[PDB]
Amino acid sequence: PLTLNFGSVRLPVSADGLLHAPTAQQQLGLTQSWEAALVEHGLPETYRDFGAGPEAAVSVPDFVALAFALDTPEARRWQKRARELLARAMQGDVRVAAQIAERNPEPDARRWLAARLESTGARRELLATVARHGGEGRVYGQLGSISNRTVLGKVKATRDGLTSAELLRLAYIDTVTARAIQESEARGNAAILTLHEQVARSERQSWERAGQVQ
Amino acid sequence: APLTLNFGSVRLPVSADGLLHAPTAQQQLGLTQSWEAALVEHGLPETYRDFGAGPEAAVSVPDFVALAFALDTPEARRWQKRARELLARAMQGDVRVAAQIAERNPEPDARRWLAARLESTGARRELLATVARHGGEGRVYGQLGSISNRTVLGKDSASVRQERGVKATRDGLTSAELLRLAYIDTVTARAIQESEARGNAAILTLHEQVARSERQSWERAGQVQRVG
Repeated sequence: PLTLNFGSVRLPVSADGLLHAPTAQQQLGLTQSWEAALVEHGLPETYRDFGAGPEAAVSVPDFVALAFALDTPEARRWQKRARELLARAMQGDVRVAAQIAERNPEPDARRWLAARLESTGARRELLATVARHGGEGRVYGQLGSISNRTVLGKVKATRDGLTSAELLRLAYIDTVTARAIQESEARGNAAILTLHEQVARSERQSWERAGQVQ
Repeated sequence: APLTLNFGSVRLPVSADGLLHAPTAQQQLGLTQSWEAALVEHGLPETYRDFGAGPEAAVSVPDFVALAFALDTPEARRWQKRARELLARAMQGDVRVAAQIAERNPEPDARRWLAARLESTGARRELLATVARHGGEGRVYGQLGSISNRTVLGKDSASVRQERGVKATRDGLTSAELLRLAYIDTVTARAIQESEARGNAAILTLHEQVARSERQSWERAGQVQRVG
C-alpha cells in the first residue's frame, strides 16, 4: 500500500505511479460519478491494486488537468499550490527541493541528488577559481565540454542525464583542476584549459588501466 | 556583473535580490502596453534594479506568476502550463526538478543545508555489493575501508579520530575528503566489474592501486612531495 504524501494529503498510488481515483475525487471535490467524469474530462478507464482489489486509477498529470478544469474550493487549493510552487521553484527555495526529494519512493533517487549537488558544488568552485585566474568568454563552456567528453567517453542540463557514478567522477575532476589552478597560479584560458584537460586525461587513463583483465 | 534566472529554456535577467527585468517579463507574458500602463492596470509595485545596463523597471517572481495567471495571452498560457507540468513532477518527487531549484539558489549554505538533509551518494554501498558479487566476504569490507582511509587521511581511522577529537570519523572529514573517498569507492566498483576480479585478495590489490592512484592525483595537483 504505497502513498504520495503531498503535505497533509496522503494520496494512495499504484506501482506505476497512478492515483486512486476515489481519493482523487474527494481531494478535488468531484461528487460526479467517476464513469461520468472519465467521459466529460476525456480520461481513460483503468484499474490498479491499492489493497481492496482492483479500483479506478488516474495519472498525476490527468489529476492536475482536473484540478485546473474544475472550480470547487478543493480544485482551487490545488491551483493555488501550483502557483506558489512555480513562484518558489523560480526563487530557488531549497525547502521545496527537500520536500520534493523526500516525496520520491526510491531512496536511490535522493542518492542521485547528493551526487548531482556535489557536481554543482565542484563546478561552482572551479568557475569561481577560473574567474579569479583571468578566465574569460568561452572558457566556462570549454571546461564543461572536456569534463563531459572524459566521463561520458564521447553541461548543467547534460548532468541531469548522467548517473550518480558519472557525476562523482565529474565532481572529482573539477575539484582537482581547481586545486591545480590554485597551486600553479596558472593564468588565462589557454593555460587553464591545458591544465583541466591534463587532469581529465590522467583520471580516464587511470580508470582504463585499473579495468584491464589481469 | 549580469545575473540570469534559468527556468528550463527561459533565461530571465535577475537582480541580486531576485527581482525580474520587467521588459523581458513583458514579452514573456505577451504584455503589449508600456510597463507604466501595466503597473496601474494590475496594481504592481514601481521597482528599479541595475541588471547590468543601469536603472530599469523590475517585477518580483510572485508578481510575475500572478500576472501569468491573470493574463490570457498565448505567452501567459505557456507559463500556466509550466506550473501544471511542475506540480505533476513535484507530486512524483522528481529529483531532477529538486536539483534545478537548488541550483537556482546561489547561497552556498542553502546547498549545504539541503545536501545535509539528503542521504549519501551510495558509492560505499555499491562497492560492498560488487565485492560480494565477485566472491568476497570477511573483514575484506573493513579492509577496503582501512586501505582508503590510509591513502586519503594519511593514517588509520582511529589515528584520525584522536588527532581531530571526533567519536565517528565522518564528523571529522572535510567536503574534499568525503568526495575523494566516494570517488575511490566509485572507481574501484567499475574496475572490479571490468577486470572481472574474483576473491578477497584480487579485490583488495585493485582497491590499493586505485586509492594510491587517487592520492598521487591529489598530491600532484597540490605539487606535494610526500615522504613515505
